[PDB]
Amino acid sequence: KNVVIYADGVYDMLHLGHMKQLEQAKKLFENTTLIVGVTSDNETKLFKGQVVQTLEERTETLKHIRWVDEIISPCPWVVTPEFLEKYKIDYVAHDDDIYAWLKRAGKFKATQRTEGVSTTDLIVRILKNY
Amino acid sequence: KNVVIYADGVYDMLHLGHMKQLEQAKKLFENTTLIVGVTSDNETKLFKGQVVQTLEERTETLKHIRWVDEIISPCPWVVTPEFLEKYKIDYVAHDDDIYAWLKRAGKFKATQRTEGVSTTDLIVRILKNY
Repeated sequence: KNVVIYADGVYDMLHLGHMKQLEQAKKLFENTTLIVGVTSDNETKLFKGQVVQTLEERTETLKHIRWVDEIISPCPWVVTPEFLEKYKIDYVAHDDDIYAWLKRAGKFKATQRTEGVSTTDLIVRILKNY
Repeated sequence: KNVVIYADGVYDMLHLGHMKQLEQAKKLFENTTLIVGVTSDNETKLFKGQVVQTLEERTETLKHIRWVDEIISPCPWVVTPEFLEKYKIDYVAHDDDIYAWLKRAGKFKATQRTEGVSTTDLIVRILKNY
């Protein structure tokens, strides 16, 4: 009955958007274990771009989030089938094609982003009144 | 055996410092209920100063924090003895004299702030590399 959900990401400057996505992942089934994977500094810079917080800082914030049950930090940049077997993962949860193989296998669960809620946008809210 | 802990605050732009204080409050005894009080917009502006996020925004983030069991939002600006009886609160947890009456009653629990971890300081980290 317990379903293992894997949600990976950078989780830089964690904000309400991240938190709601993690809540969604956690609640995909009645009884879950939500494993969160946190990408390495080098790979994030190489493949995505600038990261503000270090891996250690990004991982630390996630320890305080209600929905997070387990953490893999650093996690691999690319999810593989071998990874799913290694950690006994039933579904990968991510915003929604690098995930076509997961959809084909029945192992992809879409989660949604929330706009306008990022730490970034809140400094813009301050500077807009300044 | 269950102990009711009350931690009030503004919780503006919630950061790791807030989260660690909430963790400390939650862990003051073996079995607790941690009630978090969130100050109103008007009273925060009147008595403390500028607030970036609205009461609704500040309350919403706290729903995602592992350590938070119950929320009073808005909460009163000043804790009273009548408040402690109303909500069956055993201890007030706060950074550490408006709290001398709580210490005299045996109902004050100190929690510690963490410096350099605020959302504020992370934008300064970006702008410092710019």
